[PDB]
Amino acid sequence: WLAARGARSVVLAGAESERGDLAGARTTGHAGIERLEHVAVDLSSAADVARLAELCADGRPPLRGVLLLPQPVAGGGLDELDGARFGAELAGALRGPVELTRRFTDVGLTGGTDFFVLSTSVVSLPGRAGTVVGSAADAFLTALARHHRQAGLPVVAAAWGPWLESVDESDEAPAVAFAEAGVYPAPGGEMLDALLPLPAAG
Amino acid sequence: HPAQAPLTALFTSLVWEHPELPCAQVDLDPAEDPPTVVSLLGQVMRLPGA
Amino acid sequence: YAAGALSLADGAALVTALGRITERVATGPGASVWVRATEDEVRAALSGSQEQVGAAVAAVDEPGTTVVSGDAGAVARVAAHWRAHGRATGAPRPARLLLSPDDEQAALAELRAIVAGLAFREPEVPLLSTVTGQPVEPAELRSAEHWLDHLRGPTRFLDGVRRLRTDGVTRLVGLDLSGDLTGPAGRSAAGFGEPGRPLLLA
Amino acid sequence: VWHALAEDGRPGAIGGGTGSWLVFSDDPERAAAWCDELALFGVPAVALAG
Repeated sequence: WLAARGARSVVLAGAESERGDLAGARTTGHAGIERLEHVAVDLSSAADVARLAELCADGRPPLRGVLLLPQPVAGGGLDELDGARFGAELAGALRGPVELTRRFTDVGLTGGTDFFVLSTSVVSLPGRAGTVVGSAADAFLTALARHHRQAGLPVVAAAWGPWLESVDESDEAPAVAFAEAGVYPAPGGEMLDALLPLPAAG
Repeated sequence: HPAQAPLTALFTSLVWEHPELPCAQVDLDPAEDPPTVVSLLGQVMRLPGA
Repeated sequence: YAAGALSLADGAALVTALGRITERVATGPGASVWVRATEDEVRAALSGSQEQVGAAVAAVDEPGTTVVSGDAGAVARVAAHWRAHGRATGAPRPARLLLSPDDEQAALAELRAIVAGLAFREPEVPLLSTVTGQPVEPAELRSAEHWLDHLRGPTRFLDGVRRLRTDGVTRLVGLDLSGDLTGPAGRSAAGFGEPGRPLLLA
Repeated sequence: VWHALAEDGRPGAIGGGTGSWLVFSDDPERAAAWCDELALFGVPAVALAG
């Protein structure tokens, strides 16, 4: 999508970027991009997240847009959940986006940027059985986004549907469960097209 | 206030998992004086379900 | 008068008669107080020790308070005892019940011929009374022994308001020139019958 | 989207003496205050604290 929208300089900020099969991602990244890099940053660490400030300070053009993508959260209803488990799993679900959003705002990478999008599920608007920690995470990010938006920053929380490209051809069953519940996938590039032009203007 | 967020989550976590039990979330203003408890319970007993 | 059971002339006679009996009570040696305890709790304390005999349950305006009136000596020691048990209590005010069965003879020397001289007629609509908590019959209304019970007995206002709401009264209007009667009406009405059935007070 | 209950926004009655109400709060003074309020209206209640 960034290639289709003509992004000349792009950086990938996550540990997956130097352990996954990203040669296909770099290959589609041959279109429109003039500079492409991977940090292999562990987003759980504030010191390693702060290293991302070099990406705007370096001789490459300055940072102007940010997209934190959807994340896995484990299953759990109200049974098999307690005050020992909850304080571990909710921290794990939020540590990344919270510390990134904080540090980027503390040193002007936020506001020095036209869009800054935080991922959450559309399923978290009414909520669903068996996903308590994920519901809590989406609720917390929905609050944190407004706190910065009211300060004058173009931060937005996106409650997206499932990305069609993320339906693994090895196992459609997570999509089949949602399809019976009446939530259907859509192309991630079309969801980005319907939202990322907006935050500076509406 | 972001630290309130587990309350909205726990409400919806009940609505789909003990679906026979009636419940409601009321969100107060954090800085105005809180209302009389008979007003809170009164308007809530007009909801069947959730 | 509003029920059509009396002419304005009958009403003018009866009020001006009952006023003279009311003076003889109000000028007397006795007193009254409110205590934040219900009829059962106060009527039990009336038996619980011999030292506090000499005052009685004069009104039941609401579930949460009842009025004690009689000899000022009984009123004082009742009021202390409930603050020691931990309830709230009002400051003393004038008497509100007859203080002797001689006073009953002083009233019966007055009301009999006066009441027999009223041009009563059968009610157009149900008249409820704080002497009864029930509809007055056409054979009862004509007796001076009814109208004298307001000075003798408990003012059973709660039981009257409860029969209005058993009998389908949705909305309840208050001619509050003295005693703020819409307040006691709301607090006695709003905890009985089905949940969420309407109740308008004005 | 939040809609005001400007239409029909009146509380109605609490559902009779079927059982007690339990009040738990971060503030003991708030829990006690609502237990006093439910007493004025003839509703049985118990105060709880952490």
